[PDB]
Amino acid sequence: RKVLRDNIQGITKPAIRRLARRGGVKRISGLIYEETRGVLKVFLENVIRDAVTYTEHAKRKTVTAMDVVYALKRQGRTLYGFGG
Amino acid sequence: RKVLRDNIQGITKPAIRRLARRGGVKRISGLIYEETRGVLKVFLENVIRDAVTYTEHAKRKTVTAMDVVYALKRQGRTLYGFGG
Amino acid sequence: GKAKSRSNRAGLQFPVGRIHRLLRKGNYAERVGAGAPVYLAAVMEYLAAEVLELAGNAARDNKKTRIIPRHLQLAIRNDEELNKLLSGVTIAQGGVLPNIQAVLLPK
Amino acid sequence: KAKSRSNRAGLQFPVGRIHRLLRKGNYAERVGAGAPVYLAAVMEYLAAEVLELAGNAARDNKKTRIIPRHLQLAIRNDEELNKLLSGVTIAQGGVLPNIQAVLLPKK
Amino acid sequence: PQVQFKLVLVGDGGTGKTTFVKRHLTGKYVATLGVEVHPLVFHTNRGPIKFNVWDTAGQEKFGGLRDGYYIQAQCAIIMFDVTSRVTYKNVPNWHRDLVRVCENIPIVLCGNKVDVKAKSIVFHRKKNLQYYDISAKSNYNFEKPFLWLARKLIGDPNLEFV
Amino acid sequence: KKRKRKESYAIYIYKVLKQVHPDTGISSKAMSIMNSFVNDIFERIAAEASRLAHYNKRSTITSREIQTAVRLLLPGELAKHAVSEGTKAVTKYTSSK
Amino acid sequence: KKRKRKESYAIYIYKVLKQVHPDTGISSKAMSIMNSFVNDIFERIAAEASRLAHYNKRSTITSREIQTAVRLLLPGELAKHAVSEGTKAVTKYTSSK
Amino acid sequence: KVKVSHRSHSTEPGLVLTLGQGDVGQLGLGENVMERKKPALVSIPEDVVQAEAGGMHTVCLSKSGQVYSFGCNDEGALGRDTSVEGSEMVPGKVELQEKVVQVSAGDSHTAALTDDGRVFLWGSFRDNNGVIGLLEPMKKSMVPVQVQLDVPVVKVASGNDHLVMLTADGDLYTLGCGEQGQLGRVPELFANRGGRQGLERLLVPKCVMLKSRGSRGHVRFQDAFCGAYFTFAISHEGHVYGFGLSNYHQLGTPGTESCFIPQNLTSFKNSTKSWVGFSGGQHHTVCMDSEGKAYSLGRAEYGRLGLGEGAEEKSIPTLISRLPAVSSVACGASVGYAVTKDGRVFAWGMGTNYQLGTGQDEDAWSPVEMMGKQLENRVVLSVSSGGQHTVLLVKDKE
Amino acid sequence: KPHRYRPGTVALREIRRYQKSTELLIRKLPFQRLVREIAQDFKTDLRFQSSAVMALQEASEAYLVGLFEDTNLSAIHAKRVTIMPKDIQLARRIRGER
Amino acid sequence: KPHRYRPGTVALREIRRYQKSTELLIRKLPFQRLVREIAQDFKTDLRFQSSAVMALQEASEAYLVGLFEDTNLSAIHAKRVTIMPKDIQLARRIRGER
DNA sequence: AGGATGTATATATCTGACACGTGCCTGGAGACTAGGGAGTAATCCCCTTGGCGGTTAAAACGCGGGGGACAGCGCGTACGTGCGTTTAAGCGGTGCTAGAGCTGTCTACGACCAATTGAGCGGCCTCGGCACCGGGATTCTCCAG
DNA sequence: CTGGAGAATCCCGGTGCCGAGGCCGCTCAATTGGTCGTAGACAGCTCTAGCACCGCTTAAACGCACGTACGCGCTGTCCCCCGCGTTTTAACCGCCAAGGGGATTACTCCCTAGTCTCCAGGCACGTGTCAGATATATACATCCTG
Repeated sequence: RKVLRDNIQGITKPAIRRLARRGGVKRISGLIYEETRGVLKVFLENVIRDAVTYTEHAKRKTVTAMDVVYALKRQGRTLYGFGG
Repeated sequence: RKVLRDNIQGITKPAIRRLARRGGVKRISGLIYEETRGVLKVFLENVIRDAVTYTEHAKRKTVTAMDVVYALKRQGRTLYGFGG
Repeated sequence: GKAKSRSNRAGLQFPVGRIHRLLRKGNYAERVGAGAPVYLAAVMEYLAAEVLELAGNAARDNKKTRIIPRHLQLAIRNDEELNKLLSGVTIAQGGVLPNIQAVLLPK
Repeated sequence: KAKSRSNRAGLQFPVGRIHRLLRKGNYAERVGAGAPVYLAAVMEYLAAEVLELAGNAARDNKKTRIIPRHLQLAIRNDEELNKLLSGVTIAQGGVLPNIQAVLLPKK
Repeated sequence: PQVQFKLVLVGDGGTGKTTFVKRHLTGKYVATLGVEVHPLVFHTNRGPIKFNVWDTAGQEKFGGLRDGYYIQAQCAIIMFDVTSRVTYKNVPNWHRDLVRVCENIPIVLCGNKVDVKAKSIVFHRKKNLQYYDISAKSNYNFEKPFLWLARKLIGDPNLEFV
Repeated sequence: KKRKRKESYAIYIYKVLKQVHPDTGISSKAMSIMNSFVNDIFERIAAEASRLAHYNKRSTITSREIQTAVRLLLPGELAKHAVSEGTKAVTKYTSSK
Repeated sequence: KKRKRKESYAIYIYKVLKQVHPDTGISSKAMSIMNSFVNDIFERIAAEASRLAHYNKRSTITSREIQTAVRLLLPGELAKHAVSEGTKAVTKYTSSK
Repeated sequence: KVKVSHRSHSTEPGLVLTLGQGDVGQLGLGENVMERKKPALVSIPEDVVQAEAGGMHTVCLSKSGQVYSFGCNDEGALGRDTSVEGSEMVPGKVELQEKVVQVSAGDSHTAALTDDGRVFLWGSFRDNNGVIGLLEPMKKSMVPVQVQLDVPVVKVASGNDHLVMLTADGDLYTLGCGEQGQLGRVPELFANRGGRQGLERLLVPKCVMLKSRGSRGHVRFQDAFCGAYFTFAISHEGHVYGFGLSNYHQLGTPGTESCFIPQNLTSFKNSTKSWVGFSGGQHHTVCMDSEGKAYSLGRAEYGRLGLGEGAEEKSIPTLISRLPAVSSVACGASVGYAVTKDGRVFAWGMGTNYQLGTGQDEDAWSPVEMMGKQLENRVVLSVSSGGQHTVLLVKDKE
Repeated sequence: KPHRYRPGTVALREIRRYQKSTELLIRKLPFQRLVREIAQDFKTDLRFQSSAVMALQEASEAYLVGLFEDTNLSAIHAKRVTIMPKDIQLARRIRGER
Repeated sequence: KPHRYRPGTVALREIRRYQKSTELLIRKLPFQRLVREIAQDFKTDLRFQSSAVMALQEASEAYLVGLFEDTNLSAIHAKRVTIMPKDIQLARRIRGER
């Protein structure tokens, strides 16, 4: 398996705008996109670390939807519609 | 015994200023004092309701420090130093 | 005599026996009272009924006969008490309430 | 003679007391032998980690004794302990000295 | 009938021991000691040999089990860093302790982190322990140590490591 | 060979839905969200009842503990109506017992 | 007659303090805060281990559960060092029996 | 400025003789001399008033103040430019323009103390996991460096991987590895490279805060010694405090636990005599008292203790009855020495290093005198030993 | 002619004074009266421990100091050094309160 | 001349569009690649259930949308209609994430 | 630079809150037995990963321009500072008794176990919701007038 | 302020297919029934601590006056972001194939629960002797005119 690199740029500029539109933002500065990518990366690192911790505890090689749901729940971000 | 009234005014303008200074505030608007009292009233209503509920469940008539600690902890405001 | 479900005795739809077993096996207390599962089932059923009634109203507004996550989200967020209850909850495929700040509108 | 489990584990914290607390706290149907030892080790490590910084703060303040103010300083000046205790209020702890640079005089 | 052996790896820290067992650890526990038996494998033409290796982690100096560290051993490797010669200080002590606890067990002195090289000449000339330059991070002579121990333990002067 | 039986609150949520909205349906994803919601409410109330029992050194989770947990967790009129429904259910259950 | 005994981590906290700071002391309020801190840590780790056992359908809280809870709860270096200390303690305990 | 003086500052000029293993140049006779079973003369351009043996290197201090050094320079223990091949096996002048009065060789480091009271410290420190640096974490001083102290130093004693500096006021400063409690101020939770605070905790000098054992005031030490992994600090009142490794009861403790804070050793607690000297290897300790009698305690294997053959592990100081009155005692890794008050030197312990001056590799369980052409008509002034060699300071007799 | 400090000087002096101390900043008796008044709407003839009111005061002071920290951050964000009610409302709305 | 909408008309139209839809707004494959890249830092050769990545994306988009709502309030509180990085920083600092 | 004010620093000087020692008792260690939880091994199949080609919607880029951010300036008043006056907190003390805490006795309520059966799950099938294409009707925006 | 032009959105009336809702068989989880032990209910007592009240002292709060520095509105500038056309890119879809690994079942044994003894570790009291709180004089830093 090849090592992935430079995927945070896959969160394209228009994708961040659409998230801003759903957030009710009318005008966006050009420096917002890099900040948003950094924030998203921090959030995903925090969630995925806990998900992988749960997975490793279960001795699984596969991160299941329940691992992600538990990881979100223990961060005060309960998620409905995926189990639990 | 007697019923108390209009005690939120006991949270005086100097007292709110001291809380503001400890919070790093240099200049305070004249309308902050009446806005701060409402916030404090809401917070204490939320906390004391749960403490009184814990006391009632215990079948006690005295609100204890542990009742308050549990009420605070139930709101994500853990308080050390009172027997938690 | 035919066995009577505890739900029917309580006048509920939710499973009193299953909830009792979950309480017993959930490491909550050494013992579980007889009336605890009944009370818990009644509360769960009441909350589900509230959410479902609001979701059905939302579905009717959108001219849909079927509840989808969007209607659950609208029902939960348009109700102050349910919104407070589920404040820390994200509903998959729920979207957001239409809300544009007044300062952003034209003119 | 009877040998303390804490001494065997090389710990100051009570392994037996923690074992009883785990067995009685409705945390799980059974508790393993190494669980109280591991948990006591972690609790002792965290207590020592907080106390080392608290004593350093007391020494910086020229105080032989640790008071809640020193604990607050130790916790809030340490990033990891601050994150661990983000939603904790230390009675009589106070706050870290912090004035926004904009508020200071122009000089 | 797999041939298996218990090898005790004694040396000063930071000499490459952890990176020396792992480079043969293809991919258990000494409950008596508290160190993980690392199962190295070397096929050899005579048949497989599995050196169950437990690193004392220096506990032979700072530990309390006394003879327990070596008593189960059937062979030993003494490792030191030939780029930090200070790590030859304890070799005679280890040698005496091994010959005492375990009697006549084969022992090998391995010079790690070797990569001027005038440093390594001195130990090659000492006649008490066999000296091998193992280098590491260069895979230069990382089977030479264990080959000598297998030759002595199995008693065959012509064992190879197919 | 059938798959292992996996339990859910689906049929009961459906019965409640048919009670409140006789002609309305529900999608599978909405049903999953509702099942998660019911499980979350169960977990919250049970955890608060367990804490109440532990705080008062009680080995049992009675309907009193559940009622107090409901009052602590649900806000405003939701708590009042939940307590009313629970008291009604327990009274009816004890009557038929 | 003496009052009923009330347990606390006061003496153990004091011994740890003497280990880390032989000359420094501690006050009563600071002791209460440290006791509450130790109790909070114990409760957090125990509850997380309980969830870990329930998720994996296990009836036991072992050292694996406590270790995973520690990794889930403590941030970064605290988690690493606490895991190391716990493993060392368990290894020392097992070797003596 | 004041001039520091201590009872350990040797000032009698004498000749340096060496015996044992010279694999990495610790004997001082060059490349042609690797092993010397009997003491052999070492040529230093100026008369030497102290000759200290480290783990694998030797430091000789002259009469005029110039520190000479020779031995393994892998971690900079020699504190001089050893680029030229072979300069490690012959004493070369350490380029420290200050006037030195005392030196102490550890394992991969050396401390030189100046007349003013400033410690010059070169080399590095090693823990059980590699090198941890000298004053900056993970960096080693190849040349003399001044240890920043607010107080002058009257003595420096080096174990294997720690340095105990005794100040004029009596305090005790420690730095280096603290994994086995040798520093006396780093707990076990933090002994693994200072834990989160890092190696700045193990490598920046700080006092050994020994509680309020003097009531309002802390204990003040008058002498401090160092075995391989443990430290003995004799207090003003005579009490002997020992912090370090005690798995073989080499600290005099009743158990095998490592003492991570200084512990008043009840084994030595006495009033009819006083303890005036200490020295240890890894697992044994030899100490002398004001009466001139030498005791041993700790591991008993290979005759470390000097007690007659068949002696078992001792957790209390045992008399080495075979010795006459002794003026100084020294310990190697597995050996021990005693210098008689009339100049003779006795040896005991492991002999496979040829450290005993007997000419045989056998272990001497009872103390025996050292002889040789380089000791006849001479008086031994001091003896020091390391892992594999013994450095002797001798004087021509009238 | 009489000595006066320029505006904002004594304010910074106070910020330093109250960020060094740990004392409670609200007066004890008024706060106790406020607590009892609020509690009488939930249950009648309640008794309060001394440490129950003290715990409530500690929690309230910590909450208000944190809220004022957030308000001060919001005010500066608007290029102002003066906190206004709109600043508290922003802090509370972002925190998820109200 | 070609017909043009004034700046902000299409922005409002898009706001109305995306506050009425529920579709995921980040392209699916790039987000999966990002998740797999972040994961390999914690454990090599991890596998993800199709629903595991979907849960992560729902949580991420919800978190970002909620963050942009607080960012918008921060911008408006400063009398701006444009969101800037300092707005995100304020929203996160008040939320307790910084 | 100098004056005025506030704060930090060096003795004092008690005060009572740590820190320790003693006696007691109850809970933790040790020895032992019983059973079931889970660790291992083996099997099945599902669902995850990888690849591959086509379509086309989305992303990226460049343009032109207008409107929004930010700087500057003016000015009005609201806040800070500081003084003098008023009042309520805090302390010390006393007293009453309400209720928290504890103990003892009892019973009824839940745990546990064994037998029975129907409630709910899995799997299968069907067709009515809703999603998706075309085709107009309003809505709204923009600008020439 | 008005009346067209466009562009976008909102309503259709028409198809299709796929998920929701229903049905059927099975099995295991819930219901009955009975037994037993203890947890919680209730009564009674103790005495802790919370409530209440008064008097005296005084630091804190309230109210005022004067002046300023900050909030906030208006004007300009320019540059940066929004909207629109064009091009490029790669996401998405559908399909196929190969294994890794998740999920399950059987068996064994070893670890933990439950008991009974015994005793010593940790708690509650009680005492002493310093670390910290206190008051005072002083030196030093800072701020405000100048």
